[PDB]
Amino acid sequence: EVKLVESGGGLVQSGGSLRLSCATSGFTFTDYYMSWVRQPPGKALEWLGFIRNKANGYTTEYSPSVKGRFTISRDNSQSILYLQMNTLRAEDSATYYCARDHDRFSYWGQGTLVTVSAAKTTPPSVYPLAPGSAAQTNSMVTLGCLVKGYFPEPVTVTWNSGSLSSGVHTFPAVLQSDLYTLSSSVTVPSSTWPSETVTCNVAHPASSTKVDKKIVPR
Amino acid sequence: DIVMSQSPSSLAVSAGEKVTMSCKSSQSLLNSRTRKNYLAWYQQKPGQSPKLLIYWASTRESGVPDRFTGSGSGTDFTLTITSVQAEDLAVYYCKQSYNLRTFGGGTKLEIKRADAAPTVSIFPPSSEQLTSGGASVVCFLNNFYPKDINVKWKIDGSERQNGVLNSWTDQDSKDSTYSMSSTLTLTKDEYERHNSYTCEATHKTSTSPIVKSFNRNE
Repeated sequence: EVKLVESGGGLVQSGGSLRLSCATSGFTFTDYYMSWVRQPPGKALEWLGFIRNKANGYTTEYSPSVKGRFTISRDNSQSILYLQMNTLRAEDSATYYCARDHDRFSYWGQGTLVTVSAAKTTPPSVYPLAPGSAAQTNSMVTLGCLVKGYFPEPVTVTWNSGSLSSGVHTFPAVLQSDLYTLSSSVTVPSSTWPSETVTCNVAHPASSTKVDKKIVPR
Repeated sequence: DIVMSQSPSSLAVSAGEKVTMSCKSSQSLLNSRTRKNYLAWYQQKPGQSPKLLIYWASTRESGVPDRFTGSGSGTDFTLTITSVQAEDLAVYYCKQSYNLRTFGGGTKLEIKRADAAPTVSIFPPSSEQLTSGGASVVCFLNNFYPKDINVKWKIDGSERQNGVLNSWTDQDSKDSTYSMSSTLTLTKDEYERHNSYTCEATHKTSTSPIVKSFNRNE
């Protein structure tokens, strides 16, 4: 199978520099153009540039928005595509994708996240959301987890390691001050909690932090 | 640089209906020597990479359903989806590859369904959060339709607007509903000085708001 795997994304300060990689396999790398495309959170796709194939001497083009500032290159022995990004600004924060191109059997990487900011890597505070102690029941009960004050994105949340997925809603993170907050809710039958355990599993790879918060009554 | 304009920005339709969306380029995309229009359509679902549906204006990518049809020439192009399914929920982008590449701004496709009222639940600050000096009150509004909804917070009967953070999910794939989280953040000192906290959801499914409350004196 054709695979494209991006890496090298992360948090960097304004004015900083970063090098993205896209390791490829399952096709003859040198036959294809390769493009970089980016998407700021909740925004449109923006094409950044490409590097051509061997028949076209691996020449490059760039959109006006990054021309002179970003450099695409490729290592043809190991079949890896690079994007060198210089003098970064907040507007460059986005998910960056590599895509096979040529000049279509179509193939994009999963994307790598770049965040340009003065805020620092911070693990989340994870708070259990259980009904108030003077709350009265019924057949279903809704619990939640509040994931507050972390940076950068992303965080992932599961409930009982995935087994409760059908009644789960995890809400997109929002920036406040300059930290992220999200929440996630889960609905289960009133008969199953608190008789059985409900735990929200929160992972924040950027800070190397995973937290399991059991939701207890009160 | 070639400018790509998509219309409309968004649209909504019920399953089984047809939709058309339009893409216009600032100049012709017809290659004289291949006689092809270098216009492609992409589909992007939430949390995923874009997927190629159509290239050369009307050629369908391998394994794309026949209900997706691209057409048009020169500077005016059309994507038609016949028999819309729930899983076609996505943002659709056109892209020219006639000179460099550029994406249109996207057309968001939302699914119509029967109106549904939110299930509302409220949660007081966790004891954990209070130890840190902060106090967040959370309200979940789950599984409603349509998306338009208003939440209001009251503290001892008095409306409060600063410190409120709202986040909506993407339209659910399983049932086509939306859900929303509303979080009121206060200082612990503030929280401790008031007793009654209310979140009120106004939605077109009822003329009376759905209200949830808790009273610290209880």
